[PDB]
Amino acid sequence: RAKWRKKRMRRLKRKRRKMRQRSK
Amino acid sequence: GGLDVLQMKEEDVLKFLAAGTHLGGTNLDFQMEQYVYKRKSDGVYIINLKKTWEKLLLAARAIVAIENPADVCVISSRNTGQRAVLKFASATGSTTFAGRFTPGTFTNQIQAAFREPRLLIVTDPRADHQPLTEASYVNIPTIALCNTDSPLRYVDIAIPCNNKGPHSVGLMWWMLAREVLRMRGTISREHPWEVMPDLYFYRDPEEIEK
Amino acid sequence: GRVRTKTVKKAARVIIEKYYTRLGNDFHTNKRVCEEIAIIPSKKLRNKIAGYVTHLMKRIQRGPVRGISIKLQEEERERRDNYVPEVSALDQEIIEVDTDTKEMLKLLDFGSLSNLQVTQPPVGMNFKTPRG
Amino acid sequence: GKCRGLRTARKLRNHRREQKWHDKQYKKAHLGTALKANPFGGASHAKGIVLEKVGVEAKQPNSAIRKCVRVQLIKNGKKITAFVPNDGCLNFIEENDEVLVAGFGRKGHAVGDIPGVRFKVVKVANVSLLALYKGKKER
Amino acid sequence: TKKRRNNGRAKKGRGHVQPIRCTNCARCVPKDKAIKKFVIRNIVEAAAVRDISEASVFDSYVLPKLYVKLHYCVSCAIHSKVVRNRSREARKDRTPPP
Amino acid sequence: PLAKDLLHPTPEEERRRHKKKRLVQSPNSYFMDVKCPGCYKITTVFSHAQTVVLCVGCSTVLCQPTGGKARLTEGCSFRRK
Amino acid sequence: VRMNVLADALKSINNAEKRGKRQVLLRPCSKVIVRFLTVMMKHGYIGEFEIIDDHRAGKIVVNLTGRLNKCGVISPRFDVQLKDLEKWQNNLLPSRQFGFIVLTTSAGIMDHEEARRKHTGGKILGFFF
Amino acid sequence: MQNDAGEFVDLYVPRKCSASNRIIGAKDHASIQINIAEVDRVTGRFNGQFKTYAICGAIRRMGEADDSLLRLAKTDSIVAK
Amino acid sequence: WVPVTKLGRLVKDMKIKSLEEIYLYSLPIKESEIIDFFLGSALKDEVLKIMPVQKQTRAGQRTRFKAFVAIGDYNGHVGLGVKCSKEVATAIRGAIILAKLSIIPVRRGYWGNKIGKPHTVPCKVTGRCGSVLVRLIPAPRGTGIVSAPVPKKLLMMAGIDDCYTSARGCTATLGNFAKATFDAISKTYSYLTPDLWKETVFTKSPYQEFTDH
RNA sequence: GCAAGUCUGGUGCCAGCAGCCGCGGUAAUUCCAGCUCCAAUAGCGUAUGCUAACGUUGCUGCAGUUAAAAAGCUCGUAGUUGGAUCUC
RNA sequence: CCGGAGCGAAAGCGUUUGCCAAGAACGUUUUCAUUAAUCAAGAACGAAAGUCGGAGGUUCGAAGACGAUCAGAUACCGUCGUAGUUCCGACCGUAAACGAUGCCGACCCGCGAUCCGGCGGCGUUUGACCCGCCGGGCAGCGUUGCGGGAAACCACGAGUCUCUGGGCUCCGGGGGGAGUAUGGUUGCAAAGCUGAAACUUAAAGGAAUUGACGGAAGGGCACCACCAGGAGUG
Ligand SMILES: [Zn+2]
Repeated sequence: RAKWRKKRMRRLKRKRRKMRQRSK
Repeated sequence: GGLDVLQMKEEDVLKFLAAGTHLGGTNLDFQMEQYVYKRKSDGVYIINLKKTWEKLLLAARAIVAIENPADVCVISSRNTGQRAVLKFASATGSTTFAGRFTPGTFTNQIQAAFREPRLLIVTDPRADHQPLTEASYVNIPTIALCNTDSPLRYVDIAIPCNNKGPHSVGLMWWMLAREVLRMRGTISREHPWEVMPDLYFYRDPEEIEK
Repeated sequence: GRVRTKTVKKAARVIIEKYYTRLGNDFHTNKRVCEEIAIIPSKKLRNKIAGYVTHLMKRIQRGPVRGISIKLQEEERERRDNYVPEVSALDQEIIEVDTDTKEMLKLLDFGSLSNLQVTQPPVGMNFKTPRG
Repeated sequence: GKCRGLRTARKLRNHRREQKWHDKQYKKAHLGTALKANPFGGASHAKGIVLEKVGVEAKQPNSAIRKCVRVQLIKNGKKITAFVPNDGCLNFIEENDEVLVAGFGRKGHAVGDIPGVRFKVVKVANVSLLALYKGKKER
Repeated sequence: TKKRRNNGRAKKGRGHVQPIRCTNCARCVPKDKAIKKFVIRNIVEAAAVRDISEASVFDSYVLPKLYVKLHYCVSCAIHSKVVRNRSREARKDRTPPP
Repeated sequence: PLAKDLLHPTPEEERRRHKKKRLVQSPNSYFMDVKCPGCYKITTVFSHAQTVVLCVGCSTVLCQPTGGKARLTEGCSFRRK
Repeated sequence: VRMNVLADALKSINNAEKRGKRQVLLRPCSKVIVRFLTVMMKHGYIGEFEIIDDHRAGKIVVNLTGRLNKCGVISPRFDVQLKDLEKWQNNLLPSRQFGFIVLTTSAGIMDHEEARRKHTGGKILGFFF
Repeated sequence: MQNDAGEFVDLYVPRKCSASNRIIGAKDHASIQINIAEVDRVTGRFNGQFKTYAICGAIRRMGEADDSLLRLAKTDSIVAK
Repeated sequence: WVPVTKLGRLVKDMKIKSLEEIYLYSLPIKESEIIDFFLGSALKDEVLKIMPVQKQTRAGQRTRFKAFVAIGDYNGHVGLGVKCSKEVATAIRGAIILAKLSIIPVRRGYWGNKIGKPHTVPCKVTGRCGSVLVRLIPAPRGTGIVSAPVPKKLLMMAGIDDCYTSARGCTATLGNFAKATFDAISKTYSYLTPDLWKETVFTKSPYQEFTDH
């Protein structure tokens, strides 16, 4: 299912934003 | 035939009006429009008898242009003209396929029945589509008693007539057999032909006993 | 399981087209013809062939079989195919010709004929079948 | 469709200019990337010091220990893996010596059943490895 | 590959049609894609119509019928044997089965 | 239909086809001089009248507005040609 | 919406010729189209065409003789000199034996052999063979 | 096709369809060459003369073979106009 | 040789003079003995490729070899034939039969000046088979055949000494490559050129000229 | 592929060969050697850049239904291209 | 009722009646008189889910509880039910938003239907129906073996393409990495738009065909199937 590769990708990008936000 | 000797006579017009050769059904082919005079009120397309007579003379010129009569072939897979092509072949000397046309008689050379004619005359283009399409792999001109709703996919001499009625199709085979013999010298064109036009008419088993 | 195989079907037909007057409607007389004419290393096979010939002979005398034909019965139908009425069905006393077909004759030279009855066209155009 | 207009020389030129970038062989040769990441830096050969002698296993469906060497370049200090081409020439390789490595067939691409080795050693100790394999230049 | 020219529905000249519900599974099926089946059967079976006929207090009473409009999805119209999988050339026959 | 003559078409085919797809365009409408019993003068009116047409003096109505040609009332003449 | 009248003219001739027609109707007419047909008619590729003189763009009915293989236009009308005319001959004509390239020199519409004899180039309209 | 000296170099000159001027190829098996016999003016018997027409397979396949022979016969006055 | 068709009977009794008489009327050559009767002296074949195709059955893979044979007299005539038979030798001989039945005349033209015998194609012709299309461009007298080894054998056996080929598509498919080249060669005598605009004078067909025989 | 050996012996998924597909798991035409043979040739291989091959950058000259692909749809300037009609 | 029928640029749109201002097509010897087509930058609209602020919350129902099944179900099945689904405003601008097929224009087959308008013709019926025709609209069938294509299939062309050039916009360059990183930018957020590289890989994929298989369908067959029983085993 290619849609859940997009579901896990949006879930990984959302975690990378929180890691990058705490380094401000 | 543009001459005055080959013009159709009164005896020919009466036979056409009696046999019903001027009725082409409710449908019309776009390539058969030039041979239709006018559509009547009940959807029937009236076939122009003058165009029928001209194509009949034109087809006879192609038959007599074949020296050997055996090189001319007549095929009728429909029962409406099975005996019409038998009497036609006996009157002119041609070959005939009166029964069921076996696919391969024109292309399969090692086959038993491998009659390869020079001119094919088809009763109904739609009912005898197999001899027509098979006459395309070999250079064989094809004449056909074409109705107003008949496909002309491989018909080079389309005779506009009613190939649906038994008396209608039987007359066209008698008219063609008469005109072919007239152009050869068998009939003097003065006295009427001894062969009656009803000899080519098909008889259904309910009236064969009568 | 009374169905014959191609060995019996073909042999029983080629023996009739070559020998028709020989075989009659009796299986026992037909059985003896196959002994002298054909060469078969089996006796049960000869009875199947001669037995099927007897079945074909009843059909031949009844009419033309769809496989082959004979020359004694074909002449009966050929003369029957040469049948012609004393008066032809075309040359009738009066021919009914519609108005539109009459104008076509008026365009040609044969516009004034004696045995032409101008039939009135049928009013209304209901020549098409209802759809659905 | 393509614009054929007589005054479309600019439209046609700019379009082909930006579409050539979508070509892999063109974009790798006309950008900073694929040149700085290349250990040779656009060179055909390179010298290096033999650091280790590692035997990499070939890929399926093959089974053979490909004899290579972990070599550190002298020109830029990068560490690569040069493949010992011939048979038994790994024994001819000395430890901590100069070797002239070159490309391995396909440009920047692993050749054969070797997983990721894309370099091969040409000379060893300022002499050709081919001579060491054919009983010449005894060193 | 495109299996049907009409994509298995009757949407020509439109972009969206009203979806309806199935019967034996209750699935949202488009109106043009639904497998229509107008079932018209008697209220009483033919095997039991004679018992109701003799028990009728009247002389001649025609038993009414059950006019039911059924909708089937593709996955259920085949399981319920309403429609079958036809040959490649047989699928083009839009004529209802006799 | 391969050798169909295009420069000399039959007058029936020209009259049947569209008013623009002919060899030379020609209007399909016409003018008529409606002669009602009220006004004795000849008053030309377009076929697709599209409006309530009245003769000189305003005696009676001539044409009711329709989609195509005008629906003439009882007692109207023709093109008179 | 047209952008060219000579393109739709030669496209109608090319299609009707391949469909076996004997005459083709060209909806728009122009002096460039008429002089284009004259170059083909002078070399024996079309018959005697009749210009329907209407008070509009005008129509032309061309008599097709079947001798034509294909007639097309070269859009846009590139400026062809005499030194590069040999290049267009190898890209548009079937062979050096037949086929002509219709150029628009300063002396009027003509083929490529007439332009070489007159020693003058111009804008290219199309070709026919 | 000559060789600038009057020598024809083609090994055979193919036929052209009398209906569409198309060259009848060597494997155009759907093509025909029909002969339309000539008759005498006073009697109407076959006098050994005939008008030969060739039709390519493409025109014959589409159904334009009967209309072509009909028009080609009017050109030679074989059939009435 | 016992002829089974009326065309083979005429050429057996020396009624048809040259093989070009059959091409003039487009008669189907159904007997391979007709081909070796006229051009049997100088006719060199060549097996282009034996491509074994397999039919997956329950027993595994049923191998059946195809044979692409090119036949040409090296002047004006070339033929291509395919045959899929169980045995390799049977497929080759069967393809030689079909390569003769499919032989066709190829027209040869001139590049620029017409001096001597024709050497190249008359014009640019294109043949198509599947996806691969080839184009034969006329070339000078001393350029030779500029093509791949596959279409070169067809152009040499067709008598074409010089040709410029522009082959596109999946030319790796030798089957469609040869049939596309053979289809372009067949279009040389179907291309209407100004040197063929002369009104053709019809003659008697061999079926009509020898109808009594 | 691509012109030239099911040649000889051992090495046996090991060592290796191989640009690609692929060759070795005890009769390897591939490898480890001889003979012989082959485009060769005073030159010949290898690595990398680049050109043709490549109509796989398509102006000539490619593609965008299903193989990579027409913006969800329409408006809209610049840009691009624009109906017929003036001494032949 | 409701259809392979209409309308709209699309998304989309069907209970009655009323109100409101649009739109194609057709009609036209009206009017205007080339005022065009396609369109970077820019903009309206854009199913559903989601988001913020109110109302209302029937049913359904993310989540969630519980009941069943399984070796294990955090599911399908069942009960129940939050958000949501409904309405109001501001956002979000994403769909297999598909005809997986840009717009405009010419040319290029046939037939029978269908939709709107116009036109002219026997009749029936106080517009309805009948037979045609011209113009666009959704489509269909037949031939594509007049072409196109790898083929499936294509006349809402996917035809007029090596015989290559009607105009214009967007967009693709082996499969992965990856619609990821980074930068800019929009947004309340979720995220949208723009968009890489290193590296890895000899295939990935399209169409079609023959086998095998299906827990797919249909048909047919045998007391190693049953029916009817009869023996015997357990
Ligand atoms: Zn459902």
